[PDB]
Amino acid sequence: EIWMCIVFAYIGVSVVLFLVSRFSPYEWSTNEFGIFNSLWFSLGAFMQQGCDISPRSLSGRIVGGVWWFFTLIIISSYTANLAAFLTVERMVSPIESAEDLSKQTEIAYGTLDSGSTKEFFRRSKIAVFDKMW
Amino acid sequence: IFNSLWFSLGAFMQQGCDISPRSLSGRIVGGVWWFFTLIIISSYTANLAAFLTVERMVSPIESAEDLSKQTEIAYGTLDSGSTKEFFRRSKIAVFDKMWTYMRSAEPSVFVRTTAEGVARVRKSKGKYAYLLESTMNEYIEQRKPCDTMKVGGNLDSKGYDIATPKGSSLGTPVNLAVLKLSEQGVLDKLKNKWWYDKGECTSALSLSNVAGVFYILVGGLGLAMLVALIEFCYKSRAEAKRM
Amino acid sequence: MKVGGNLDSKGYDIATPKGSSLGTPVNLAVLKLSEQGVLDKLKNKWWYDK
Amino acid sequence: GECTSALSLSNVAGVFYILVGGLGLAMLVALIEFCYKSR
Amino acid sequence: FLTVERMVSPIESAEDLSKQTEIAYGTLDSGSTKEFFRRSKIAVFDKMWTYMRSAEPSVFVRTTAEGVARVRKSKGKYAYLLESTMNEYIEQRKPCDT
Amino acid sequence: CVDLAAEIAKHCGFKYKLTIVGDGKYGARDADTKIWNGMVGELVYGKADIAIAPLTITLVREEVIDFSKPFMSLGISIMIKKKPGVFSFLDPLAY
Amino acid sequence: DRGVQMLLTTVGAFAAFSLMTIAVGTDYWLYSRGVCKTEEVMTHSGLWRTCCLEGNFKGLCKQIDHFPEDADYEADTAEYFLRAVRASSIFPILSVILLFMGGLCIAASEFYKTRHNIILSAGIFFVSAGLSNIIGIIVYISANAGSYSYGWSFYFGALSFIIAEMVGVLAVHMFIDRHKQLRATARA
Repeated sequence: EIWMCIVFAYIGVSVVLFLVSRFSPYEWSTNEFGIFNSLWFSLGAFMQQGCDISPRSLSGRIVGGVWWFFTLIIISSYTANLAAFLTVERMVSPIESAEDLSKQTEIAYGTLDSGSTKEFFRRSKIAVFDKMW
Repeated sequence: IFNSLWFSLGAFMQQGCDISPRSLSGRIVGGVWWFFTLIIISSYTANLAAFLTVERMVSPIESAEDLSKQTEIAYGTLDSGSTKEFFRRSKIAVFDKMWTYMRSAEPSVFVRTTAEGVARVRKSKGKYAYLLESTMNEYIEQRKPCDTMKVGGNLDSKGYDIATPKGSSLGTPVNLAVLKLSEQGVLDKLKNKWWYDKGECTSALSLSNVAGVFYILVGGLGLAMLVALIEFCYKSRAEAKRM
Repeated sequence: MKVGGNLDSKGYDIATPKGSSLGTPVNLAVLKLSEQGVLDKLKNKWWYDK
Repeated sequence: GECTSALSLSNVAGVFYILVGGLGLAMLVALIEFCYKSR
Repeated sequence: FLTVERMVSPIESAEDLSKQTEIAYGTLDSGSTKEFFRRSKIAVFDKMWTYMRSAEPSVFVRTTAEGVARVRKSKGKYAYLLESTMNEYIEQRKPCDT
Repeated sequence: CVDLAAEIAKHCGFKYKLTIVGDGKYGARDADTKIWNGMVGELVYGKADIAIAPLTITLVREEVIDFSKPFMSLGISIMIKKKPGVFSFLDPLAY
Repeated sequence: DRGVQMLLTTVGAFAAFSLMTIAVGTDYWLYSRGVCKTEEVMTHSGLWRTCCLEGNFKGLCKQIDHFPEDADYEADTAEYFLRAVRASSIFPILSVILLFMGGLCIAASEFYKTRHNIILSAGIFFVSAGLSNIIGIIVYISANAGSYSYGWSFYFGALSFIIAEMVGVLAVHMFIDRHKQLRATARA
């Protein structure tokens, strides 16, 4: 969800920057912030790779500032979470109960060919046990 | 003034700049601001990393041994009963140390009644734990307001049985009836009915963690659009009225 | 690894022939051993300590 | 026997002091240059 | 790397030695130390004794010199329990590897 | 307990009358006069013929009354009491 | 080409409006295990109700409760405000409204060739619509904070946002082209 929202926010920021930079006829152009140039500027700002051009109007600079703050927060969060992942190893258990086994189908499970466990499973009145059998 | 504000904002975010100071004093200001920005951003990233790392390594109490080791969360049984005797005569190291903590503890973690114990656990916001029968714990956990949870396995083993006067004709038939009920699963069905059927009760960063930055970004986009619209409208009105 | 709780309840008991004098002594001995927690001690010794 | 927090301003006060000192030094240098040029 | 390095704590007590299993530990094959470990009730003592009995390969050592050599050639995977005075004497002997 | 008693009666083919213990106690020997109380005491003095209740199987009760095989196992267990803010990205640095 | 571009804008506006209306209307926003018509069953939940899928009560739809006042817990006012905003579904509805206004402005621009300020307005609405969509998406995901997979209605809404942004860009291009042509004509 974070990645998809990042993509959508990048698209929206590029479109808004292009709109606020070019729509006014009085700007015409004095600036170089076309749609392709807006996309390039937003991509460069997200990767913290500088920019060939920077907005000069108040609205374009507001867009650039909010995009820069978003980029800073997101990149810092990515680095911090990667560090947390690499520092502490967490081992998950795919199966932790019988109903968990019943709901899934990837992991096989079985009992003795003839014994107390199999006969207990064959004749049961519980939904989970019935599904397992 | 506007260009200086833009330069400072770009320097703090460590992004591209269309201008740079050329005089010695302007370059001194730029250098000190750059050092401040570097230190602040590195500190923020490191503190977020420490936050997430400490959050990741948090281990909730899951066993009796974990409860025995840590002493932050208090725990105690009833003031009497079979739990007292079990803890007193338990020679296992974990249970013995649990009992030693229990008797030598201030304030007294002991409780008068089971209802008082569960109420104290509820009002202790996780600071006080209870040690009680697994069946009673399972019954309590399945009641409103859905705040108590049984954690870990049983410390000992006990059972409930059907009682008969010694030397009676109802003993063995009742024993075989109980065994048969156990075999066909009627006892399990009754437990499910009276405990669960009639009850009343990750690692990756989520979008909820960084929703505020998205809200701020969208608000800034809207504000920029409004400012551009206001400037365009004012220029249009000025042009129309001029000629 | 063992995951989850027990699916049902079963027990291991000491078997004694019907109509013999050892049965009730044995039942009382089993209950006494369980009460003192010694059965837990043998289980821990022969399961986890070893 | 009976017996992470957010970074505070005290942690980074030194960088703030250095920033303000640099601002003051830059102001002093600019004023000195202006006075020299006026003279 | 730096955080994992900073949280590594060396063994500084018998309890820390007992809690872990990475560095093995044992006493003399037949001596007063073995009898003391067998005859104890203090929790750490019987935990270490249970480690002794279940250890394989055997952690017991026939003589003090062999135990010191076993500690020395294990590069830190073995620990020796012995008399404090004799151990302090050996630590102050060449080539300072204990 | 009511359903279990109904099942036991159906298995044994008998009719039963339910009665609550007078003192509301499970039952324990009193060392001062060696007098049994509770449901076990009720059985000892013959007031009732069978107890179907959460009666723990203990040696002190087994030596004086008979116990069937356990119908429900239990043990000592631990009971414990069990969302980020919108602007939680400012948390690493104080306000 | 002016005609080709206008055709593209009309088609894109219609597609975005239809996709957003379908996303708001239908129920295939998310797949999750939950209760039905109030056991746990794999149902599909949308913006107003959740309906069972291959369940005992399959086909039954129950309105999703956005106020978990069963335990009467309030916490902070931020959670209450977020729950109210999600329950009202104000932002997807506002995105639909803005897309409709943009389409209406697009249609009305063909009547008055002289006044270009309409066409720009249309683009703004489209852009605004997209912003609203984004906010709604965030809110929706935030609503899921307090296994799960996203249904085709969610992807329809995302596609609607993308198409609305594209239509806004092309409408701004129309405004720029019209003003540049007017300047070129009036210069002589």
